[PDB]
Amino acid sequence: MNVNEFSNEFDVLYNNIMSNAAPGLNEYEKSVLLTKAQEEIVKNYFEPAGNKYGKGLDDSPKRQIDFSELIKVGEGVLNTSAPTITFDKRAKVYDLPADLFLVINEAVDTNAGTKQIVPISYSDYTRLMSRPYKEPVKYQAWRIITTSINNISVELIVNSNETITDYKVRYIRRPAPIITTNLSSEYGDVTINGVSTVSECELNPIIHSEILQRAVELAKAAYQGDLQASVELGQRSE
Amino acid sequence: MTNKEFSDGFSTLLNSFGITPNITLDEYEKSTFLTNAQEQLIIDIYSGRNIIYGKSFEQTEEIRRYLSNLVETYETSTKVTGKLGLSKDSVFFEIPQDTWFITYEVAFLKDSRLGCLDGIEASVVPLPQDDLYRAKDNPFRGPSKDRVLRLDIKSDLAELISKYNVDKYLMRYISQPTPIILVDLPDGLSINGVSTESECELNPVVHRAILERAVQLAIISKTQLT
Repeated sequence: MNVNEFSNEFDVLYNNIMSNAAPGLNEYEKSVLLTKAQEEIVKNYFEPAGNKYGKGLDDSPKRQIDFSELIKVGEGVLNTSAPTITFDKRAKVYDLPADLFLVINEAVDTNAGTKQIVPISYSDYTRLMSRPYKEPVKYQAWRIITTSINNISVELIVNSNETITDYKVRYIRRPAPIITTNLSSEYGDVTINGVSTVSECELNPIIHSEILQRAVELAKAAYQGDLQASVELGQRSE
Repeated sequence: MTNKEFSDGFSTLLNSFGITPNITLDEYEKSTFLTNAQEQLIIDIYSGRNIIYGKSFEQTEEIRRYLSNLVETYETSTKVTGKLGLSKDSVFFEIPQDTWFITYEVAFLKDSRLGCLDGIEASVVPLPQDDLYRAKDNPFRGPSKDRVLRLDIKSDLAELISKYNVDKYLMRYISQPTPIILVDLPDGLSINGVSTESECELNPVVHRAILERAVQLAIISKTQLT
């Protein structure tokens, strides 16, 4: 469904049938609520505990097809542009793509073959570095986030006497906002995520109805406006 | 194996800092268990009470190769003067004080009474105190030109009962092994009086058995009340 259909069925589901009908929502408000509902839905469906099914990214066909249009593959750029201080002397710093929402798969291609990057926790890092070896298992590499400015910088730890040729990252692209109409105005240009032009929902049509329902629920919680509704509907932001 | 290798292998065998429940020891604790395992193992090997080997001090090539580096030879001619013995012809010789078990022990005799046999090497026979009285007069098991009786007494001493004058006393014994100390211990701490690093002097063949025994002793120490 295109943006006009988002807005028309938003109006239908919000106030065109309600008995003591409420004021219609302005297009900026509808775009804001739709973008919020989109992000909430993405976060709810990525995490199993966030939805009533207990199903995350790839726990069912529907969850695969939900994020299928939001998956992207890119590469981390070696961060030798400027000097820096790494926590580990034997780690190579890489910069992830700017439009990164969530990392789901990483791999590094070295001279000793491809290796799956395992994101190790800080307590896990301490445990592993208290051991005599201090290097990954055969077909794996280690990873920790380092000092990041304006984009995520990442330290890749591989086994000794190994060089990294490329660093691929299969991630979830940051969703683009849903903007119903050109938000340009003479009184001031308002933006949802830095863009005023019309922006279609760049995800699969399977969850457009879900985004619409969530947006309507958020609109009605805003209309109710007491602390109660804000608190319970803020639980699903996550 | 070196001290770094004792420590790294000991950690690997104990699964230190692995995901499963495990045990982690300090280098002093590691040194304590390694030295205890070393001394237990070599005493059991000498006496032949180890069920795995089941052989005594030099009963096979394996045990020879294991305890070859503790075998020290000693020679002395000085006699301790003022001491009370069980015979008029008793001379006392000091023991090297690092001795564990005496394995060979022989005595050279210098006396004019045994003519043209002077300097005869004589077998030093350890004799119990039951056997002493009936062995002074014994012509086949008592002191003679070719036999000397040795009795252990206080203050690390050997009372040699001989018919002829004893000139020199030769020994070959098992020595106190150097402890296995993996790190320069802080002030006050030491193992067998040693505070600095001490590598195992035995052969690398038995180092892995010592490591296994030390690991088992560590598990016993941590899991004897649970």
